[PDB]
Amino acid sequence: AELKITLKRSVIGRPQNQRATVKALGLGKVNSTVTKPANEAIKGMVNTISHLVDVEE
Amino acid sequence: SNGRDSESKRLGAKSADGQTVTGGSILYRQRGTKIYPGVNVGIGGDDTLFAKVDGVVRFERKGRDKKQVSVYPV
Amino acid sequence: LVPKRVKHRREFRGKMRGEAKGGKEVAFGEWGLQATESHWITNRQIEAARIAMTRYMKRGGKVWIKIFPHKSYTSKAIGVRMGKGKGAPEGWVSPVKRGKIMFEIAGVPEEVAREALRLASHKLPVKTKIVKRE
Amino acid sequence: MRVNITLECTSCKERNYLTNKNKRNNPDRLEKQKYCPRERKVTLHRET
RNA sequence: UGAUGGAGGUAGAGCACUGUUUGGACUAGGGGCCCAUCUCGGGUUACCGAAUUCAGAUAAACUCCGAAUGCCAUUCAUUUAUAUCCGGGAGUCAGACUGCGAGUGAUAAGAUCCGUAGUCGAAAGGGAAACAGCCCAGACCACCAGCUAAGGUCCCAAAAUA
RNA sequence: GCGGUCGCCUCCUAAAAGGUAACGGAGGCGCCCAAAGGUUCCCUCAGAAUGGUUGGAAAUCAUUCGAAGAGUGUAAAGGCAGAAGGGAGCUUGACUGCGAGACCUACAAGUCGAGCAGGGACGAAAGUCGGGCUUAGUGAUCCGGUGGUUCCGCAUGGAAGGGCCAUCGCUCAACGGAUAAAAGCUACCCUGGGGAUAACAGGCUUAUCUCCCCCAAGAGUCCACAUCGACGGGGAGGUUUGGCACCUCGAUGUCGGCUCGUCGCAUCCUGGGGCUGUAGUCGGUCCCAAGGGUUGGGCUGUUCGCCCAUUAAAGCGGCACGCG
RNA sequence: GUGGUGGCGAUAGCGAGAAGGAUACACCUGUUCCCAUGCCGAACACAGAAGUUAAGCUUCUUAGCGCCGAUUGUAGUGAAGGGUUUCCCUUUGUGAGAGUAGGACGUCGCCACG
Ligand SMILES: [K+]
Ligand SMILES: [K+]
Ligand SMILES: [K+]
Ligand SMILES: [K+]
Ligand SMILES: [K+]
Ligand SMILES: [K+]
Ligand SMILES: [K+]
Ligand SMILES: [K+]
Ligand SMILES: [K+]
Ligand SMILES: [K+]
Ligand SMILES: [K+]
Ligand SMILES: [K+]
Ligand SMILES: [K+]
Ligand SMILES: [K+]
Ligand SMILES: [K+]
Ligand SMILES: [K+]
Ligand SMILES: [K+]
Ligand SMILES: [K+]
Ligand SMILES: [K+]
Ligand SMILES: [K+]
Ligand SMILES: [K+]
Ligand SMILES: [Mg+2]
Ligand SMILES: [Mg+2]
Ligand SMILES: [Mg+2]
Ligand SMILES: [Mg+2]
Ligand SMILES: [Mg+2]
Ligand SMILES: [Mg+2]
Ligand SMILES: [Mg+2]
Ligand SMILES: [Mg+2]
Ligand SMILES: [Mg+2]
Ligand SMILES: [Mg+2]
Ligand SMILES: [Mg+2]
Ligand SMILES: [Mg+2]
Ligand SMILES: [Mg+2]
Ligand SMILES: [Mg+2]
Ligand SMILES: [Mg+2]
Ligand SMILES: [Mg+2]
Ligand SMILES: [Mg+2]
Ligand SMILES: [Mg+2]
Ligand SMILES: [Mg+2]
Ligand SMILES: [Mg+2]
Ligand SMILES: [Mg+2]
Ligand SMILES: [Mg+2]
Ligand SMILES: [Mg+2]
Ligand SMILES: [Mg+2]
Ligand SMILES: [Mg+2]
Ligand SMILES: [Mg+2]
Ligand SMILES: [Zn+2]
Repeated sequence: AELKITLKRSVIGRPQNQRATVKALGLGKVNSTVTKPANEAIKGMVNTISHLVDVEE
Repeated sequence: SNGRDSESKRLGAKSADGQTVTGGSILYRQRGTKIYPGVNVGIGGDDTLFAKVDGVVRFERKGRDKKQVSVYPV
Repeated sequence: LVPKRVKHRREFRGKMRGEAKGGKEVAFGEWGLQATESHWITNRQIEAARIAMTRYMKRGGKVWIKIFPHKSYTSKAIGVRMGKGKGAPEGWVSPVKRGKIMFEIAGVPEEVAREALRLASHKLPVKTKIVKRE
Repeated sequence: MRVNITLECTSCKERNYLTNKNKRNNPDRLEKQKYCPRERKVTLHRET
């Protein structure tokens, strides 16, 4: 349905693919929060950077 | 005395399976027939596989243990 | 022990990681010496262990050397700077990874076997333990 | 001894082709039926 | 990023090929011993033994096999905002270390040479006593406000003698 | 510096696209073929067993087994037995003008190419053929030679001389090729730079080296361990021989000696002790111990070393191989 | 049923055994004919239909070999971490090779003669 994603970890010192994933999700500064649909693609992005974000319904 | 080596020849597949290519596009560079020319595909003097006509590239398996490339126009 | 022939005079040192691919069980002899660590073993070390084992056994029974030093290693003499190609071959080794049964023995009572294998282990550079046939 | 040679059209004397041959294997002048672009037909070309 | 389809022979593993290789069985055959010498036919070492077979290993330049990843592509899907091309202006061509995969080295070096990611370079701040390259984290400013990261809470020295 | 290398092809390194370095590990090329090219038709190998004159392991012949273990001009990889391998017939497509589109790529180049036209070879036809199973066998421009040419032709006609097209002359191999043309000494030297780069010392590393250990075959009359200890294995030290090139080349003075020492202990003497193959006197080995002491000469620049004569002893090392 | 002819990874093969020729296919008889053997009418080519299923070929049985091969486990590994860091370990996702359960002595078409 919905996913509220908040960036809890810095992007410094991370692979460019992970940085691009965060940017594609549209998160900015740390603690930046966004809300996205629960698509398979979106959930895949969340899984890719799971160690940097926290997700709520 | 070692220290000699030739220039790499950039062999391999030059078009993706399911990609649309113009006629005469090079699909696969190879030494010998590592992959065989299929439908609408010709093989060059140096074993290079190219598309005869515009179409979508498909890598199939020719029988038990051989691969093959065909181009199917849409 | 040295191979009769080699395809290539020089060879990569290689890498040892994980359990040995095969030979982790005793096949021929009643008892065997199993390596608990991974390490190169030189033909000199193999020979020393074999001689110690046979001498204690009084040539009573049979001994198998499961490992063989296929690999070769080179070196550079003192005072030689880096570069100018790989060094000349110096010695032979067997890359032994933990779990390998380096030696086997049969035709001897258990206590004799254990003592003989103990002497061989002290000759080898790897930590070892005794393993009985199944 | 393999050498580069020129095949000339006998009809018009035009040095149409370049090839090579082993002199020992073919002591005498080579002769081939080749297309002469000037005369636009197949003619006898002999080495020069 | 997901889905789908592909190209390829690496890690691993395997011995079907090629090398390296162990033990057993058998033996072509080679050996010295005597008889027989026209050196002819035995009889021998558990003499040495090819090839075969059984069992067991091994490989950057072995492969019957073969991933994870990465890569190419799709009028595809979700999110996002860059990509091309044309022109003006450059600087750069001494790199460093750290982690990972290799070579060289001695499986030495703060060594050397690549691949790969990060950081420094060109990055202040917190931690690691001090400590470019490690861990946390990117300073437009003001505040004698608050919450946290790494790392910590007996005193130096903020916070558990929890 | 000496040696090696310089362009091109193949493999590994190369981390399953491609690419990817080292004075990394292996080999090849500077051609060959008038068929070893094209096409049509046809054919299938290497070895093994068995049999068989010369003939023997093995020449030639036959049957059987035999999927590739052969061959593929030439290195390797890939590929090929529906052949790309082998034989025969005819032939010269080892053609001319091109060329959609691709790969590769800084450029120059390099690679592949259906298809169109002209005119052909083979085949009944389909159709195949713009060299060879594929990937090396090569060299820019300038300059010159040769052939062709409906091009130009300094008032005009010619000519001279050029252009265009085709092709030849490169170990220009230091192979993107300085010039048509070129070797050395310098301690008589000089300048501009570098700690980007060596020698001294420091740093890292510890292969080597010194020292200490493990196992214990053995020697020791018997007896592994009083003493010594093979074959092997594990560490410590940072005094050796080395490796790297991190500070210093807008200067960090190098051996030995003298003066002055100071520190470490793996202790040379003195002190304490265990074991002894310790009767005693001497010793051997090990443990604790760094408080003090630990020499005067001959030779040599010497350190070192030998020698002479002593001593309880004539320690080993660090301190920029301490100290200009 | 048999003969042509194809498609699908040999699950289609190999080995072994058994049955059949009505037609058909085969062997089979010959070399006068076109045609041929680097010798041979063995082959290829042509003419013919005496005999035989003996072989080939078709059909059938056979799991001996070859072939295919689930599940489980493990090796490896992407990602995130840890450790005493030439190596090793945890979480998470993926997941072989091998060994096996088993599968399989083929199937899907078209034509002609029966
Ligand atoms: K040991
Ligand atoms: K094998
Ligand atoms: K490999
Ligand atoms: K620009
Ligand atoms: K690195
Ligand atoms: K021919
Ligand atoms: K040059
Ligand atoms: K002089
Ligand atoms: K100094
Ligand atoms: K050390
Ligand atoms: K010690
Ligand atoms: K004793
Ligand atoms: K200096
Ligand atoms: K004593
Ligand atoms: K003292
Ligand atoms: K003196
Ligand atoms: K001193
Ligand atoms: K002075
Ligand atoms: K006949
Ligand atoms: K029959
Ligand atoms: K079957
Ligand atoms: Mg190459
Ligand atoms: Mg060619
Ligand atoms: Mg492996
Ligand atoms: Mg470095
Ligand atoms: Mg800078
Ligand atoms: Mg900082
Ligand atoms: Mg600074
Ligand atoms: Mg708080
Ligand atoms: Mg406090
Ligand atoms: Mg407490
Ligand atoms: Mg890769
Ligand atoms: Mg690659
Ligand atoms: Mg050929
Ligand atoms: Mg004039
Ligand atoms: Mg050059
Ligand atoms: Mg002088
Ligand atoms: Mg000067
Ligand atoms: Mg300077
Ligand atoms: Mg420096
Ligand atoms: Mg200094
Ligand atoms: Mg450097
Ligand atoms: Mg100064
Ligand atoms: Mg002491
Ligand atoms: Mg000094
Ligand atoms: Mg001074
Ligand atoms: Mg499997
Ligand atoms: Zn002509």
